[PDB]
Amino acid sequence: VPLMELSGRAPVVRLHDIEADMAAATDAIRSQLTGWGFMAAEVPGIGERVEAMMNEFAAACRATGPSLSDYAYDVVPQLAVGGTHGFFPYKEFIHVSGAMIGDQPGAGDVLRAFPAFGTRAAEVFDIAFRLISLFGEVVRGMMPPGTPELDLSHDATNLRVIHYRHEHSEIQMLGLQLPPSDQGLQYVLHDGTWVEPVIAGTDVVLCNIGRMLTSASDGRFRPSTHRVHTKRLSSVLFAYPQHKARQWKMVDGELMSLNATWGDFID
Ligand SMILES: [Fe+3]
Repeated sequence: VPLMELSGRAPVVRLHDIEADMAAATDAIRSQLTGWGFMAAEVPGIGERVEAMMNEFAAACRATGPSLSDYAYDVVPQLAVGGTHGFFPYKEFIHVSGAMIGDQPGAGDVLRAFPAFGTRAAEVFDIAFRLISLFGEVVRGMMPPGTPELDLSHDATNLRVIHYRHEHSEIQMLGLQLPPSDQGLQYVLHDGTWVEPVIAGTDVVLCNIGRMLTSASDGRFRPSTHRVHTKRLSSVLFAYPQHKARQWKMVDGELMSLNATWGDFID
């Protein structure tokens, strides 16, 4: 599979100027979506923050006194309506929701138990949520007039950090792939060929179209299908809108309110 270099070629988006640098990157991001099926940006300094977060997650996975499995999803307070945050034992991973970061109460306990990882995760979540909301604005701008705003939900969005890891797409609105520890993540282009983005040890983030956005754009934007082919740690933000909100679609240029919710879409 051919390597796809992105350092130096993708638009540069600086941590202390996210909103403005994304505006300037709009045209380039649009052409990525049209020409590749996924989007990319270089965020100087993101790589060291993500690597520190991932390395500390890896240490937490082996910690025993207070284990990470003390915060398995089935023993963590969950929202009445919503997804499932907490730890997922074994290939083993955690979902850090925006609700969890705000302790919505006891749900934040995994972060108080491992505050070094948890501080980094909250930091990366906030950067990633700002970035992915602006990627969402770019995609919206490519859609017909009258397209509602994506309205990504802070509390429902979650950051997944994976330890120890087939063709798949993501179910949510948008995914933000953060620089993984190792090469291996691959994407299919519009022509059906596979490329392997160079993102390990880099400041490059990838933005995925998820199946919810495919649905809301009635097919205009295909899901960013990808796979992982190893020879290890990775993290990605999954952004969804409010679970209880009604679905919508832009069919042939007209806004189209459905009776099912975004939470129904997942199930
Ligand atoms: Fe994925």
